[PDB]
Amino acid sequence: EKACRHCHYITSEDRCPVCGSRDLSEEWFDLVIIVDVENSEIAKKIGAKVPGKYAIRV
Amino acid sequence: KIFAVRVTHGQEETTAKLIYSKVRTYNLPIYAILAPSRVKGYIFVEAPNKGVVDEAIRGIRHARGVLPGEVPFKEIEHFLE
Amino acid sequence: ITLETGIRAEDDLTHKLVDIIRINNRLKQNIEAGAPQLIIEDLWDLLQYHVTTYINNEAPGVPPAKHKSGRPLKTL
Amino acid sequence: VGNDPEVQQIMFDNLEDASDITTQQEALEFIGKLVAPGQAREYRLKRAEYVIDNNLLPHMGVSPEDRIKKAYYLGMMALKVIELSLGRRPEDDKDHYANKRLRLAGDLLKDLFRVAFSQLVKDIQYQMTKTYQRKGDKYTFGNIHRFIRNSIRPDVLTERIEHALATGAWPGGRTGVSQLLDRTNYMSTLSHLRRVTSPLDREQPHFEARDLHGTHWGRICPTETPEGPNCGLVKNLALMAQITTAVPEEEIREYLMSLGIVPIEVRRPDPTLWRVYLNGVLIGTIEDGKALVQRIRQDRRSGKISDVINVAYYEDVKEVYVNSDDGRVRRPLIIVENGVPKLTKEHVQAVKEGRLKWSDLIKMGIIEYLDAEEEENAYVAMWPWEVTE
Amino acid sequence: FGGIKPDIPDFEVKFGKIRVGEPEFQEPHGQRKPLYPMDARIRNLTYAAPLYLEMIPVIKGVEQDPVEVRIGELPIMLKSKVCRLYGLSDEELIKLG
DNA sequence: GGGAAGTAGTTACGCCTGGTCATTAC
DNA sequence: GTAATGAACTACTTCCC
RNA sequence: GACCAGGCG
Ligand SMILES: [Zn+2]
Repeated sequence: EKACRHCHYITSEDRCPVCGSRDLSEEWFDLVIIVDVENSEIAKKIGAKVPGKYAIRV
Repeated sequence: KIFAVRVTHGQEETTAKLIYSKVRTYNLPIYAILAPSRVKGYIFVEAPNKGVVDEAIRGIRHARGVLPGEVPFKEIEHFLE
Repeated sequence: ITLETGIRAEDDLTHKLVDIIRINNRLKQNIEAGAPQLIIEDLWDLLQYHVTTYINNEAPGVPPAKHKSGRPLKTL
Repeated sequence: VGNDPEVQQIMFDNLEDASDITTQQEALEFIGKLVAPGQAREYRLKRAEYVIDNNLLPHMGVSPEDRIKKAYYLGMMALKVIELSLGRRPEDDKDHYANKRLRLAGDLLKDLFRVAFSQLVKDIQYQMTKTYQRKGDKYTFGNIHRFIRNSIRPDVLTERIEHALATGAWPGGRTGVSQLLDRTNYMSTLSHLRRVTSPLDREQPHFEARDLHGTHWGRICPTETPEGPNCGLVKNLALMAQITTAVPEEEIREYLMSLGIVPIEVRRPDPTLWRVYLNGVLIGTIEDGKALVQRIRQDRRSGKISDVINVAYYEDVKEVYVNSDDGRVRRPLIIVENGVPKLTKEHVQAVKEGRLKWSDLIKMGIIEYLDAEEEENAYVAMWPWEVTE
Repeated sequence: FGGIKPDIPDFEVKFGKIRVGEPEFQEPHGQRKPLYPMDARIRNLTYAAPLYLEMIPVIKGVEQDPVEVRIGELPIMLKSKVCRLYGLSDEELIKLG
C-alpha cells in the first residue's frame, strides 16, 4: 500500500484511483479516511470531494 | 458530531481498516473515521449520536469503549492541517 | 524467585509499578504531542486509579486490581 | 391474588398508593428512572423492559408474553406474605430436609460444560469473521467444509474443563468442589465416596445449622462428623439412603391435567378449594385432594407411573404437593395395609433362593420410597410385633 | 445455544447432534491408541474421551449437507457406562491390574 | 431535632500432609 | 515472538421531614 | 512464595 505525493491519496495499487499517474513516496505516516464526502464536514474543511483514504503530511 | 473511542495502542491502523470494512455490512450512517498515528490508543469517529457508535463498536475485541462527552472539532484542527 | 522451569516469579509491587510507569509515559507523550482535553482528562483518571490501588488495594468504592490468576493483588 | 374478604380489605388498603395514580406505561417510566438515573429518556424504557424480562422470576421464562404468569406467581407470593401476618400459616423451617436438594456430578459438570461451550462458540465466531474478512469471500465459498473445519481450536474447552476439575475452583466463586481421594485403606475411600458438605462459611458459629434434625433419621449418619470447626457442616450419608434422578416434567404435567384438575387461568382459587403444586409452582385447583393423593399413590403402587413421584398434602392450608425433580434423599419402607405387613415368608424364601430381586420387590408394590415430604403423613412402626391398625 | 451468527453477509451455522467416542490418547507423532486406567495413572496422563459435533451450514437460507468436527475431549468417570471397565469379569480386571 | 439508615471494624494458638501456579495473537 | 491487560454482631456518620 | 483442601492437640 502506497500514497500519491500530490493527491495525498493512500493507494493500495500501483495506480492512484483518482489520477492515472503512478506516483508514490513510501513515507506516509498519518491515515485519514472518509466514507461519504457529501455528509462528512471534515472533507468540507479539507476540500476533498472523493470518498476514500487520504494522508496529510507526506 | 465527533466521538472518541479507545483502542489498544498496538493495531490502531488496522482498527481503522476494519471499521471501514464493517460500515458496509449494515450500512451504518457514519461519515468519517480519524486515526492519526501521533495520538496513541484512541480514534475519532464521526456519527450522529451515541447509539450509532455503540452499534458500530460491538464485535471488535480491540475496541474497549467510547469516552463520554462530545469532542469539539475546535480541539483537533492542529492534526488535520 | 527463579523457578526451576526457567520462568521468573516477580512480586506484585513490581507489576503495579510497571503499570504505573507505562501509564505515566503514555500520558506524558500525549501531553507533549498535543491532544483534546477529553484524552488527558481520562488518562489522568486512569493514573489516579492506578496510584490509589497501588497504595491501598482495599479502598472503599473501587474495583480492586486483579492478578492474571484472578487473585486480588497484595500491596503496601 | 386472592378472594378472602379480609384479604380484599387489605388489598383495598394497599391499592390507594397506586390505584388512581399510575398506568401500565407510567410504572415503566418509574422503573426506567430508577434503573437508569439521569440517563437518556429512551434508554430508560429499554433498560427497564430488559430488567423486567430477564431478572424477575426467570424460571417462568424471559419472553414478554409470560408477564401475566409472572404477575400470578408474584401475587401468590404476596398472598403467602399477608397470610403470615394474620397467622394463617406457621413460618417455614429452613433446616427441614424437604426444603433442601443435593447437587451431584451430573449438574456441576453440566454447568462447567455450559461455560466452556459458551467460551468456545464466541472463539469460533471471532475466528470465522476474521478469516472471511482477511482472505475474502471467494476463499470461504470455494471449500465451505474446509473453511468450517480449520476455523475450530479444540483447546479452549479441554483446558478450561481440566483446570477447573484439577484445581477444584468452580466457576461462580464456589471452592472445594473436587477433592483428592483418600486412599489410606478400604473404609477411608468408601466413606470419602459418600460425603455431603454444606456451602456455609466455617468461621461463623451457625448454631441452628450445626444441630441435628428429626428429618435426618435414615438419611444422614448421626455420629460420623469431623471434630474441629467443620463439626456439623460436613456429614455422611446413611446406609439406607437413596438419591433420586429426574424424569421429564411435561409428561407428568399432562398426566396430572387428565384426572379432574382445572387450570389456574380458567378458575380463581377460593378458600373452599384445594391447591395443587408441581415442583413448587401452582398449576390448578381441585374440589377434593384427599381422594386425589390416594389415587396417585395407588397408581404408583400398581406400577402405572415411575416411583420417583412423591405426593403429600396439608389440610391446614388445603394444598397438595407433587415432586418429580432430582436431588432428594429417600429411604425405603414396607407398606402396611389393614394392620398387616405386605411382606410374607414366601417372599423372603423367594428372595433367598434367587428367583426374586430388590427391583422386583419395588415393582410389585411391597416396598416404596419416601422422601421428607411423604413422611409427614406417615406413622411408622419400629418392630414387626408393634404394628396395629 | 442454537447456532452461530457470524458477521458474514450470507452465512449461518446450525448445530446438530453430539456424540462421545472411546477413551483414547494421541501420541505427539500423530497416532491414536487405546488407553487403560493404570496406564493413565502411571504415565501421569488424563483419562478422557473425544467429543464430536455436527455442524449444518446454511447458505442464503438453505441448509447444506452436514459436517462433523471434533470440539475437544471430556474426562470419563471410572466404571461408568462409557468406561472401558464396564461389565468386565473379575479375572479380566485382574489381568488389567 | 432525636428517629431512621448506611457504612465501618472485628471474629484463639501452634503443627502435619498433599496439589497448583507463575497470559498469548499472530 | 513479544507487546500487549483483561454472617453475624457492635459503635459511628449521615441524614432528615 | 502465595493460594486450596484435609487432618492432629
Ligand atoms: Zn494520485
